Amino acid sequence: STIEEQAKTFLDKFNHEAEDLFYQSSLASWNYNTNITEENVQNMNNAGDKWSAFLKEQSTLAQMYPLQEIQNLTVKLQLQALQQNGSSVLSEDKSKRLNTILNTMSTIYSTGKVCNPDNPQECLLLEPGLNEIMANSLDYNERLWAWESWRSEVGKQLRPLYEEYVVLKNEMARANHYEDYGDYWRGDYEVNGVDGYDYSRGQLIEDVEHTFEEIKPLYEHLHAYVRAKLMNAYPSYISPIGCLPAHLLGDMWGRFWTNLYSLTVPFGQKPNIDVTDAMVDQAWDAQRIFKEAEKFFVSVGLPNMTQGFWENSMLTDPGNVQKAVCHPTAWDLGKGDFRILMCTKVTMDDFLTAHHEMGHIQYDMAYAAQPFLLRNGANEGFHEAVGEIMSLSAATPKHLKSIGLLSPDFQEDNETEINFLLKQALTIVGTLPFTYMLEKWRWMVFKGEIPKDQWMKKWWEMKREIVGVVEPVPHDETYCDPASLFHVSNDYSFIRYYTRTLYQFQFQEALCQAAKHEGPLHKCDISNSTEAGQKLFNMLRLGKSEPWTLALENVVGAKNMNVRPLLNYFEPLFTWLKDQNKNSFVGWSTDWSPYA
Amino acid sequence: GNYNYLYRLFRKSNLKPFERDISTEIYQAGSTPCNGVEGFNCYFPLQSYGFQPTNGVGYQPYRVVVLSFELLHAPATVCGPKKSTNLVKNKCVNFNFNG
Ligand SMILES: *[C@@H]1O[C@H](CO)[C@@H](O)[C@H](O)[C@H]1NC(C)=O
Ligand SMILES: *[C@@H]1O[C@H](CO)[C@@H](O)[C@H](O)[C@H]1NC(C)=O
Ligand SMILES: *[C@@H]1O[C@H](CO)[C@@H](O)[C@H](O)[C@H]1NC(C)=O
Ligand SMILES: *[C@@H]1O[C@H](CO)[C@@H](O)[C@H](O)[C@H]1NC(C)=O
Ligand SMILES: *[C@@H]1O[C@H](CO)[C@@H](O)[C@H](O)[C@H]1NC(C)=O
Ligand SMILES: *[C@@H]1O[C@H](CO)[C@@H](O)[C@H](O)[C@H]1NC(C)=O
Repeated sequence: STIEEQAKTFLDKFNHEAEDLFYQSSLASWNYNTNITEENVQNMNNAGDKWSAFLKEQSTLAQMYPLQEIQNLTVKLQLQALQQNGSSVLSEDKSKRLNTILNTMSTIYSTGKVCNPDNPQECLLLEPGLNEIMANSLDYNERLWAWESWRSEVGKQLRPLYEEYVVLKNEMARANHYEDYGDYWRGDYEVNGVDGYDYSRGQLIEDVEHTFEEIKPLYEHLHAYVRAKLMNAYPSYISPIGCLPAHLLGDMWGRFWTNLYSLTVPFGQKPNIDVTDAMVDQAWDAQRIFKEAEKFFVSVGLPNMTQGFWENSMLTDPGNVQKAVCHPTAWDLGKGDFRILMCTKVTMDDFLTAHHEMGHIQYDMAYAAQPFLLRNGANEGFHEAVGEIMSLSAATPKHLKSIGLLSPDFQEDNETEINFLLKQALTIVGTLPFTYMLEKWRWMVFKGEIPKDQWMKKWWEMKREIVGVVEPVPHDETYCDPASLFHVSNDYSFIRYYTRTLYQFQFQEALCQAAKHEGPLHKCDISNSTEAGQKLFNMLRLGKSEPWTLALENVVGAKNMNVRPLLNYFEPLFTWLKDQNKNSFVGWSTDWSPYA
Repeated sequence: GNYNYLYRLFRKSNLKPFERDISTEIYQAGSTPCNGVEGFNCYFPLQSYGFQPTNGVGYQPYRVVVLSFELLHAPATVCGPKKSTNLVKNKCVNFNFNG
């Protein structure tokens, strides 16, 4: 005759029912990723609808139980997520627009078109067409057209469609008794019910800003250094007094700066650190690349992979007619079933991608014993950060020599380390402003305190101030290029990546100190250290059962979002950049010269 | 999925050790009863396990059996295979016959 027991009586039945339906949905989705046919699409829709409707009925059955007298913290988190009414407020007519509008957006977004107007020679999808025309060509005239080939042929028609999407989604906050739709994404980091450990929803914005004033000085020198070297390819086209173009930072959106390593090599006369020719010499295969990864984890102390994975998963592309997408994704089917989806290839990124992706699977099984609702990480950022810490150690020269891929006698000189450090900075430091760049715009537009006419003028102006990018060509209001990004178009919280970098460095120092490493952080290693293994496994197994704030105290002991232990990693790279930028113009103001 | 094995998910009282319960009674959460029609409180305890070849080794259905050994007033139990040897003759030899 108490509410505490009633909640438990409801969760236990849901846990058994939820996993049964989830397992059927999970296994079914695998077939669609192996052989796609006209009869396969309808089959998956039949299973998806019932699975989607299953949670709707369960949420209603938990509404009448009040949440103001359940002292047990374990069920409070589960009940809060399961009680999300969501789209139930929308009427039947209004409910049908969500599926129709999202579906047509996906197929429209999936149509890759690079065919030259008035010249239809041929044009393939995004991956074979867009990636090659920019990662290999060095022509400005065609690159500018490629910029307009996607922002003027695909995003032009999204202006009226994107308009209706934002205005209704913002209304969901009122239906859920929330402030704004942007505040909904902040509920993951919200902590309540604990005296002194509570985290306010609005504290996330201030904390992110409070951690940004230290990032800017590092970015100021990085922007100054990169522009000096980028000037070589275009001697008389860009003045070294302003900012840099948007279409020369690796990707079209500038998310990854990996491709800029070759263009800005410090001293390319000597051969780079490449072991691709070494692998073929020893005849490396699919089974050997993954087996070496397994023995890396056992050395740390973690248990080895189960036998239901090697003989149950796929490694290479099967057949020739099977064109199913093999995007890198982490699969946790449960009941000891774990699979890896990707197209294996003999390349540096793919080898790192396999190591990066398999880390997510290991974290999934850490909290397996927890119920289905709590079977997840502490927050959105923990899952991605956990799977990247081991990547840093795997790329260290010491670890490479340990296995034997690298030569036994390989000196570790200052040049041999700056290039490696620069590579990490490009894909870590370079993307940090961009991750906060996109979220800030999304947070304010979802709030609704932005008139229609100021969208484009404000987006470009503050980009030139903080990010420091000059517009290749003026764009008017009807252009909707920021919405073309994958996460924003499909309603995915992109803030999780912002905490990934901060979380990765916070744990990197925590794991390194637990490993009793004696040396610089960049040379730190985690293998052959059971002390680090047990410390990591202690927090991974927690999952969502415990507040995420307490998880931080278990590794660094700080309840707040620490910001100091992230620049120490880049302190070496910062030192050699400071003296190299003695005469370079560091610090850019408003600049109209490139396109006055 | 091998949906041929079921189990009793819920029971009002803990089962007496070494008891098989075969009943159709449904679990009672609150005070409102159910007249055989499934509702929001009937909570039909019976559920069917789902076993597939893709299940993990640690979660496969293990074929487990239990053997009990207790002494009651009934004497002359039955034991395992008594081991017999080869007889010998014309030698002073200890013999251990049946009793
Ligand atoms: C797709 O492949 C799965 C797995 O082999 C199979 O069960 C299914 O019948 C296939 N579907 C079609 C349409 O071939
Ligand atoms: C909540 O109930 C579970 C049920 O076993 C128990 O393990 C846990 O310690 C309880 N927690 C609190 C805070 O009461
Ligand atoms: C969720 O939506 C339903 C349907 O209108 C409504 O009855 C309920 O009060 C809503 N709950 C919240 C928390 O918004
Ligand atoms: C995994 O580790 C266990 C425990 O040491 C061992 O018995 C087993 O053989 C290992 N797996 C493989 C494939 O060797
Ligand atoms: C870890 O220990 C193994 C033990 O055989 C050794 O081969 C390997 O070189 C060691 N690696 C490091 C980085 O200490
Ligand atoms: C660091 O490496 C550079 C590479 O040319 C070299 O000139 C310099 O002397 C090195 N400094 C030290 C302290 O080894």
